[PDB]
Amino acid sequence: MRKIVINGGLPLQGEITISGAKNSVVALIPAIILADDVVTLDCVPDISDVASLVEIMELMGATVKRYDDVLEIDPRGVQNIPMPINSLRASYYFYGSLLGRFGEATVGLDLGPRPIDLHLKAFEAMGATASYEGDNMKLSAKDTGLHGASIYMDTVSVGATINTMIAAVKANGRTIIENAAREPEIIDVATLLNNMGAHIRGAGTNIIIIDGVERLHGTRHQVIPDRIEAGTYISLAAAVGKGIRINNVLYEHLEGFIAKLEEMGVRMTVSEDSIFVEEQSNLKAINIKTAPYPGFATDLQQPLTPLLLRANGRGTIVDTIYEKRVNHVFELAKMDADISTTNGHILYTGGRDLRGTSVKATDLRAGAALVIAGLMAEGKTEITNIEFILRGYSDIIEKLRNLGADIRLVE
Repeated sequence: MRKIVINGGLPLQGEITISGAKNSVVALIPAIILADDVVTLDCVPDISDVASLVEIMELMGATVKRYDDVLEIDPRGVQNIPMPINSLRASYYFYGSLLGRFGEATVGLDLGPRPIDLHLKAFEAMGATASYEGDNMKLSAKDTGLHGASIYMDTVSVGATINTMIAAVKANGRTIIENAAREPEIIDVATLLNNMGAHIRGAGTNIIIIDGVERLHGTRHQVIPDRIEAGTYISLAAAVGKGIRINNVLYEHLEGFIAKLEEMGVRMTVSEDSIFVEEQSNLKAINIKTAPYPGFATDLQQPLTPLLLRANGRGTIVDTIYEKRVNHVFELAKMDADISTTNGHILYTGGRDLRGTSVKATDLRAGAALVIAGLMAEGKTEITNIEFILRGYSDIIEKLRNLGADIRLVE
């Protein structure tokens, strides 16, 4: 019933403020199950993933108070019951918090490796074995209970690093996560937990040490800015802006992204709190290869692509994290972009005017790509399945209209 309508081809200008990180908050909320008292989060983004997580927490017995950018979560009433969600990668983080709190998790269920296998392997090493007792999966910790272990992650995994860390904070003994993911959201989750009384050291590095504690208390914690939202608006400002200030940005979390934009010839003025993106010219094509942080983020390759389509020359995008993250390509092609995918690889030639038409968001960051492309494109663009965008971009319509975009929510 809902679509986004954009009349593009018009320069944008002004300023936009970045909200708290989707990819921190979706771990922060379930981690709060571990606490003995209320935990309050500030700079909570108004995104659908947060609303869904709030609903689950309430159904599990938490009470949640919400206003402005704040969530007050009281997990004391949380019950040890099967989880009744699953469409969200973040649902996994309940495994770690429920294991940590109750010593067991009864949880909702392709033919090869699945990302979750990494989490379960870590849990198994901490004494929590799995089971398929009938339609559902059961994790249960053994003997004196959940315990520490030295865990080498066969491949780098943000989800498994975070889930292992959450599980470890109330485990018996020390957990050492080797080949840990370094994403700054992992630091944020560790920071929350430490201020709740955990003992986590090395977050942000390849080795994380956790010494299990008896109990966690409450705290009030500001979610780090969303570096992906920030990168999205920087890409947008470069593609169609004539001078836009992006506020609440931490450039230290965008080193790999900023490097590639500078390679293209993007001119921006970087401060400790904000970035001013100039009106751009003479951009040149680059090649993108995603990699674990601090490498170039897989979550940013799609939002960056329409800016690549502005540049002069040809390039390729290779996503080493999610090889088949290419579903924006078929949709961008409908807008007359010179873009294709074989594999695996995404090939583009920039410099062509895009033309608005009806396109469908296929996922969160592909949706963002179509929004930026819609703003660049001549004529009118209509985006359907906008629910994907609303998962991760807070106040997007309002933020963009404030930059002078002709964008509208229709139903």
